[PDB]
Amino acid sequence: DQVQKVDQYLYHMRLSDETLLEISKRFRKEMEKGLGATTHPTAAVKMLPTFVRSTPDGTEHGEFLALDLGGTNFRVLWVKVVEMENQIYAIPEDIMRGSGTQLFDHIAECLANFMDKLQIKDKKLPLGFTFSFPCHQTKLDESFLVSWTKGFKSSGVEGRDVVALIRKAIQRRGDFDIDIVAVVNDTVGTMMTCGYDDHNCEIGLIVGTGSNACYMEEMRHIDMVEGDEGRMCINMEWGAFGDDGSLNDIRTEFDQEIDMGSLNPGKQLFEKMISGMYMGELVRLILVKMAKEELLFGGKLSPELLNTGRFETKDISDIEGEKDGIRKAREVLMRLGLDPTQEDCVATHRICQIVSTRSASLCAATLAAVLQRIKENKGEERLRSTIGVDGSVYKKHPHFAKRLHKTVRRLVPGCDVRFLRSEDGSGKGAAMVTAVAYRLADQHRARQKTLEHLQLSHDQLLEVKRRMKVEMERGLSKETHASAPVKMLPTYVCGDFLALDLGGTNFRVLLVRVRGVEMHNKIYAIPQEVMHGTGDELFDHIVQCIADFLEYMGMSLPLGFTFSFPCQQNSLDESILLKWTKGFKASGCEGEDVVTLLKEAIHRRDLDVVAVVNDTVGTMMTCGFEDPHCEVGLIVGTGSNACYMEEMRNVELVEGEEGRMCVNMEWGAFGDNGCLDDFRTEFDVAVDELSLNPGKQRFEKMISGMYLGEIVRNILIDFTKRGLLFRGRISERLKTRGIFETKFLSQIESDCLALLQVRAILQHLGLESTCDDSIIVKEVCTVVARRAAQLCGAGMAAVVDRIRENRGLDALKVTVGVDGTLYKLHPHFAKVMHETVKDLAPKCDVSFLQSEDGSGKGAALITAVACRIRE
Amino acid sequence: DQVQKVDQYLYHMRLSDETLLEISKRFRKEMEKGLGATTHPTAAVKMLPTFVRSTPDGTEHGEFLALDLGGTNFRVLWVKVVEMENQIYAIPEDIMRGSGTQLFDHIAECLANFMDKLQIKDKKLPLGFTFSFPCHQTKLDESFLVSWTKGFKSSGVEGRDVVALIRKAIQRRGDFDIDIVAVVNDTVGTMMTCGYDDHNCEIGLIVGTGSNACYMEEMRHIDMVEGDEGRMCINMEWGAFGDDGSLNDIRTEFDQEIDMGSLNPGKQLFEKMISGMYMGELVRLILVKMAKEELLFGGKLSPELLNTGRFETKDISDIEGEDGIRKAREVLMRLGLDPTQEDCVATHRICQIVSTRSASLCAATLAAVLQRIKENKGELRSTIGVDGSVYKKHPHFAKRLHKTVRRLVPGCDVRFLRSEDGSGKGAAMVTAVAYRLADQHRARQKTLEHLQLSHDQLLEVKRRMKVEMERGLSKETHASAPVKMLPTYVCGDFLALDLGGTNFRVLLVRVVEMHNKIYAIPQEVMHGTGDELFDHIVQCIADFLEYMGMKGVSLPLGFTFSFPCQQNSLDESILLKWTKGFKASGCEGEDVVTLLKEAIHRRDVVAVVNDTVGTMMTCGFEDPHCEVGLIVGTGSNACYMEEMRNVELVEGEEGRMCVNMEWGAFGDNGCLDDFRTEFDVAVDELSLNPGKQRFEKMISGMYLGEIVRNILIDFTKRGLLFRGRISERLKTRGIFETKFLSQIESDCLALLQVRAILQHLGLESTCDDSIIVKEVCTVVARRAAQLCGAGMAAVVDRIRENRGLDALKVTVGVDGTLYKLHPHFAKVMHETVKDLAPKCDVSFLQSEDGSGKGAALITAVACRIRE
Ligand SMILES: O=P(O)(O)OC[C@H]1O[C@@H](O)[C@H](O)[C@@H](O)[C@@H]1O
Ligand SMILES: O=P(O)(O)OC[C@H]1O[C@@H](O)[C@H](O)[C@@H](O)[C@@H]1O
Ligand SMILES: O=P(O)(O)OC[C@H]1O[C@@H](O)[C@H](O)[C@@H](O)[C@@H]1O
Ligand SMILES: O=P(O)(O)OC[C@H]1O[C@@H](O)[C@H](O)[C@@H](O)[C@@H]1O
Ligand SMILES: OC[C@H]1O[C@H](O)[C@H](O)[C@@H](O)[C@@H]1O
Ligand SMILES: OC[C@H]1O[C@H](O)[C@H](O)[C@@H](O)[C@@H]1O
Ligand SMILES: OC[C@H]1O[C@H](O)[C@H](O)[C@@H](O)[C@@H]1O
Ligand SMILES: OC[C@H]1O[C@H](O)[C@H](O)[C@@H](O)[C@@H]1O
Repeated sequence: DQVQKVDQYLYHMRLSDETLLEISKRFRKEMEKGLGATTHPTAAVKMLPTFVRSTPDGTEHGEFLALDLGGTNFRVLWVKVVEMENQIYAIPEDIMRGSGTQLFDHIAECLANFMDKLQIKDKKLPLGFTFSFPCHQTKLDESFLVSWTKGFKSSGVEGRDVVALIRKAIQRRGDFDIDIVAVVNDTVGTMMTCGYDDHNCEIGLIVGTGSNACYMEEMRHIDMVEGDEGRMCINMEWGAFGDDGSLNDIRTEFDQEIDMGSLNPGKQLFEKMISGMYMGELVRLILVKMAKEELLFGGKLSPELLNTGRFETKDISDIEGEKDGIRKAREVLMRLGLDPTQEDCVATHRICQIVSTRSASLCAATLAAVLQRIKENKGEERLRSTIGVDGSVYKKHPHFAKRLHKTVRRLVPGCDVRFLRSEDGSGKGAAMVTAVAYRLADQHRARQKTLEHLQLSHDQLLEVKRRMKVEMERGLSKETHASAPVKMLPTYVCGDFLALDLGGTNFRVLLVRVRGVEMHNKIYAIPQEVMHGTGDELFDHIVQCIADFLEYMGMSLPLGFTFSFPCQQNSLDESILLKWTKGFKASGCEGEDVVTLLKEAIHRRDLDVVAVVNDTVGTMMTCGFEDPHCEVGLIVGTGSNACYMEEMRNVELVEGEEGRMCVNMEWGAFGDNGCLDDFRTEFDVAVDELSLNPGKQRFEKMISGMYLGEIVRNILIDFTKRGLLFRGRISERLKTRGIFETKFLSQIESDCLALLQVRAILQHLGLESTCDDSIIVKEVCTVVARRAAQLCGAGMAAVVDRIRENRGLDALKVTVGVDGTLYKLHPHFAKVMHETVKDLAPKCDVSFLQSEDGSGKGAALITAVACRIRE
Repeated sequence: DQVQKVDQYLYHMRLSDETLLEISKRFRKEMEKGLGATTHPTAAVKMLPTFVRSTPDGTEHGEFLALDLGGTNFRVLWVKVVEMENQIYAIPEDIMRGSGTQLFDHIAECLANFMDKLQIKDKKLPLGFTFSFPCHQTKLDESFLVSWTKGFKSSGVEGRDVVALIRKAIQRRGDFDIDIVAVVNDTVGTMMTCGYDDHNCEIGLIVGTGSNACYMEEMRHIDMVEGDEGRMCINMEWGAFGDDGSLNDIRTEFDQEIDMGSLNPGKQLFEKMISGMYMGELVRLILVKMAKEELLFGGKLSPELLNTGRFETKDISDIEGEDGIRKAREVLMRLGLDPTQEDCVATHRICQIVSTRSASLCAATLAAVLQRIKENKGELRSTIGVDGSVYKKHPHFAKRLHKTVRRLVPGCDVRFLRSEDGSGKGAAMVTAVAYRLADQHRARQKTLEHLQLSHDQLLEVKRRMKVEMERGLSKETHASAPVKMLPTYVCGDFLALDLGGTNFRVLLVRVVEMHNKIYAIPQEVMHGTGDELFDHIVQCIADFLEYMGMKGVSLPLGFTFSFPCQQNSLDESILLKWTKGFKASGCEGEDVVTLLKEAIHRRDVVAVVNDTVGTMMTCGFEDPHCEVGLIVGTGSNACYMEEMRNVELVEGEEGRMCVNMEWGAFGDNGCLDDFRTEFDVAVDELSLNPGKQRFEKMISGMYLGEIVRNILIDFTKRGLLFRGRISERLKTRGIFETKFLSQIESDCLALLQVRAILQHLGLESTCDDSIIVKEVCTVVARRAAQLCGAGMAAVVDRIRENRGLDALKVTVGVDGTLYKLHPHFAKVMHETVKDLAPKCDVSFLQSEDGSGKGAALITAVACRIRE
């Protein structure tokens, strides 16, 4: 009778499965639009990342404060991991629509109140803050309010970080303090409260003052967060669906008018059709219109019926739920100053049903789109999913839940789906999220506490420079030379040619035609066998290489031998190998004169071995050919070392106090006496002790390409076994030596790269790493290479200020010729070191010329000098 | 039958289609590795963008110089559109391998000389620079050398912009100058010289000193370039295929030894198996091994044979193409050998195997290129442009390739087109385009310069406002004045109305508690009659009281009426003119209180205030120093507290009165026409109120988008945007709403996002289109902000001078959707006020509650007067 004419009147608020399924297809399209990098800014449904990546583990423990803000009751809670305590606090409408300062002032006063009450005012606890509004966050411990919704409207919060505003409020008091703050939306918090009981909970649903839902989406579909691994909770903010007009064929004149009367007009239009803040008024407006048209109350209207907000959603609930539902309808209408007729009262009851059945069916529509998406993500033929729910409408309306459960299960019949009702509220799930924020905060702090040991301050680097300086004196003084770590070895450096370059990445033989300088070469591999074997086999091979090269070259010539190891030179052509370094370990060579060994090996098969030089010395000469001022050699490659022009007065191991001689410092051994043990870490010790030459080349082991990877690797390994990286499992391939080679350290730290890019390279090296594992590894490397650069820089600082003090000069212009694969591949080493020298040696103007022709050119030039000498 | 003894020994050098197919599957994977943003950094095949989006067009014309560098012959050319003239110049081996400076001086010299040859030295011509090496570029007119390859090794060039280096070379001369330089790989130039002849040319191949190919790829697959519209030529740099060891089961021990003796060890590993620089030496290394194992020449080995580079690629070519075996004898003999007729048979076969693997390796990677182009299109009729010594000169290389590849990709109609003019022709074509783009950009900039105002220009606008402010305040001049300086007569529970902004509101203000409801004003009413409008207004007022639960109760009402009104008192205001979009009949010239009262009769108006004035008061409720009101929304206007002795239209010289400036009409006497552009004129002349509100029309949110749109239309029809296509949607008034203008200019948006916003508006845009649109909006909103600042600067300095102060501290209350939505307007105006009015310390307070609050507060101070 009345029932069937209300249904014809409100025909367009009674929604078929056909239109419901259409609505959910549109919503789906809005989900994708919101998640896409390029369409997201134009998206009504914002699909906001939350950085909640999982439901609880069960490993969460701790004591927490919480706040629950945005629903019908503002609540301050205390949670232990579950023991909970809470108290509801009132927020006056004038504060709800006052200044942010006022708002957060209030929250902070309430919080203080509660801490006193529980007697914890002096504890500094972490805080799980449920903030039921759309927020921009790039991590758990921040959230920038995008927009207020519902009945909030404080000036100056929108665009600001609610964690900062609340801290600032607290610190305007001094009363108390808090630790880390994690911020979750209420949908997220509710998912987390429920997933605490059923870890399969993947959706969070709120039907209360407003309506919204989050869900767990695949990271590969979340364009706005770098990463493709696993899932992350997306707060959809679905209340703003249709804010672009997408549901105008669904919206009626009554929704339009609710909108015209709203605090946030134009906005949250889907919500305005569903949520409890709006439902009662929707029904007041349907009644008012019907009464103006003379279809109810015989065309009469009280002023209470016309007065906004007078018909409550509580009244919808009550009317639809009381056993005398007609009598309850009558009771409400009489509080509105009417005398309705049994007929009127059946119409009123029926509008309540129509209004609230649409609310349930709209949610069903969009929920059905989210379940379909989740079904496609899992790949599975029919799906299993748990939705966690809170809110006054779902909890208190007598039928909403049922209608929702039914409508959904019909719209998606290939779904198995359990609805869990939240009993404890969002604060619990918000404590679970802060469990993790805290953990992550703590692990980070632990990682940088370790990496702080590998960071040196200006003053530590002045001290490293000073120590280098007293070690330089020690090895130059003949009185102390035998006992010195830094040997400061006299080099005796004061046509067509052959050259050898032995001891870096490549062994080359070279033809160096001087007239300018024309250079040829061939690289010759030295097999692991020969390299591990006897002096005879090595030099046999060297000679075999020379012979091949002469044929290759279509050709007996004078020879400059670049031999990049510590040698005692008694003259330019007698060099005795003190010890092998780097990776060389051939027998019957140390303590022998390598020219003899070479000559012996040539006899077996002749040539004119005129000079033997270190790579530093060869590189200095290659570079000084371009530049009068080049007085120093530096190598930063496989090993590291430096030579420079010392004064003969200071070179006590060579008779003569006039003129100059180049000194090969062999600085890699700096620290072999203990003189750097306060700067050395447990990782430097591990690299040293597990090396071929333990207790030796300690400086170089902190600097050079052969060793950094191993500093890094030993660190990464330490972190993982402390649970701070790689989910705590030590890949048997991280147990593997030498994986972190100069190329894959210089790449990882390139700053033209983005993070997935860096992740690409780590992936590519055969270590399986998340974007989180990869920012760590990248920092561990940046740190190890920065220290290397700076130590090298402090060593060099020592060298330039020495040359300057040796000449009594007040300032020094000088060039340093440089080579080595680390120096020339690594994005920052070169600059960090040049910067370090600039800071630590102010009275020196050092220029670093990178060698483009290798040591073999400069070796050719000292041989050519030696030759002209002996003629 | 050495022929079969050779094949079993050189077995891993004879490639079955099974291993060519694998190679191509691998190469396709490396193609996708290099194109992908996350994997590009570590891709061995770099897949480098060239910024060539198209083969020639017939639209190319001009006189270009050209350089051709990195092949066997360095050339300088002159191209006119085709007439060509060229000269080859030697680059010595010590210069090729000397220093950057030295290499570039030499190129500068040879250029200078060529210009003397052709007598064309006075000229400043653009130049197409074919530079045959891997280069990073983000535009046609730059190229940063990634790495030397082949025989080059000049220091101080890797990492630098070869256009910058060549420029420093020429100015170190002074001898001459050049215009715009565009740089292309030689694959790209070779694709482009053939594309002039055949416009279906989509690949560019080079098999010569080195080997490399480029192709037209879909922009949607080029992650490394922002955009997905159309295509772009990608310089694959496939010579480096295998550099990460991805071909180490194909590569042999000879390929390894070639690499150990090369200038660039470990790089260009795929090239080293193919190209001419390497093929002769490859064959020599095979002869030298076989001889050593006593398999040829009875193991008797000459020094020539053992000497690097004595077996040339010309020797391979000659042998395969002349009696194969008498030519091999002759060559082997020249290398000091004494060959049997069997040795001569091996040698000739070795040559075949090595030159056939070369062609086959190319076919395999080229197969994959064609499959990819197939998929892109959706079906395959492609032309390949080719060049390089090995292809041009060697007898069977081309045919081996055409066969191997046409066999490898069966569903394909692939014309191979040999280039006879060389890269320079196609590089001049690309340069034609670079020049054009430079020119179009220069035209656009020149236009927008008209909307950019200097500090001095803005001081002049401030000054001119100052004089119109005086003009309007004075009784002797006020009837002439465009800036009207209207006296406002501003010195429990209330109603308010808020009319003339984006939303019409009725309010209940409880003295502060505020409620409101928006009511729509349909087009019927908007362009209807005064009677219908006020009837509507009164229907809404009546609705509101019911809604607010006080039906028919008579409250004192504050009417915010956002139009120029002569106020004879607070409760008597005569509408001078409609502005913005209002147009109801029989209203202008009438007392809006009377028209209100009348429509009430058909079913207590204490005060009528402008929105600037209500906003001044809404804001002053919380800040004593707020004595100015500003609106930048649909329109723009300001009001402020004047000294009664300055207000000549009101008798009295004591105290202060608010003056509603109605500054939107500044310029209606012609006083800004030197700052007004053709697009301002157009916006005015197609407005409802032509000739009126001219200042406002350069500032406010109803108009700014129409100025933008007009600039975009002018650019478009001038060929400078949207491919000169005037999208029909572009012709739709009002599309550039304030929310979109604000969004477009956000510093958060990547460019693909800006573009996405425009396609949402309904405008088809390339990323390059979006660059231009964002800038035009940026320039227009910046001028708007700045003009507003010049205006406010006048007003605040005025309040100071009026009180003989030397420093003023003052708040401005502000409202309007442009002011509050736009990312930079607020800031840019505040800055401008700061710069133009330095003796004043101006704070701007944003109204949170709308004009209605202020209007109700004025009313409450009215209701006080009369008690
Ligand atoms: O608006 P209502 O009915 O209070 O429902 C939503 C609220 O429900 C509460 O149970 C939760 O703790 C809140 O986080 C949530 O916002
Ligand atoms: O150890 P690396 O990386 O190969 O670099 C150092 C070597 O670099 C080469 O460039 C020099 O020619 C060698 O003399 C030197 O030993
Ligand atoms: O290296 P080659 O054999 O000269 O072949 C490739 C060259 O061929 C020429 O014809 C082109 O004009 C050059 O741009 C290109 O470098
Ligand atoms: O034209 P807009 O953008 O709506 O802004 C101006 C309007 O802003 C409203 O907020 C004010 O209350 C009105 O009085 C004013 O006219
Ligand atoms: O409180 C329930 C929902 O209300 C509104 O939709 C809010 O904007 C949203 O953040 C929240 O989840
Ligand atoms: O390769 C550079 C350096 O490596 C090692 O440290 C050698 O000991 C040293 O002599 C050499 O200069
Ligand atoms: O000249 C042919 C090719 O030679 C080398 O491979 C260059 O790296 C490449 O850029 C060029 O196209
Ligand atoms: O709304 C702001 C301004 O818009 C228009 O310029 C009106 O002329 C003016 O009265 C108003 O203050």
